[PDB]
Amino acid sequence: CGESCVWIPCISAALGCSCKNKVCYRNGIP
Repeated sequence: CGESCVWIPCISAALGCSCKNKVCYRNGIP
């Protein structure tokens, strides 16, 4: 969906997708 969220959390990929394991993916898609 986006990318890592180590330093900061995501925005667009926060609601739809989700930040998990230093990645702002929808648990399957970048």
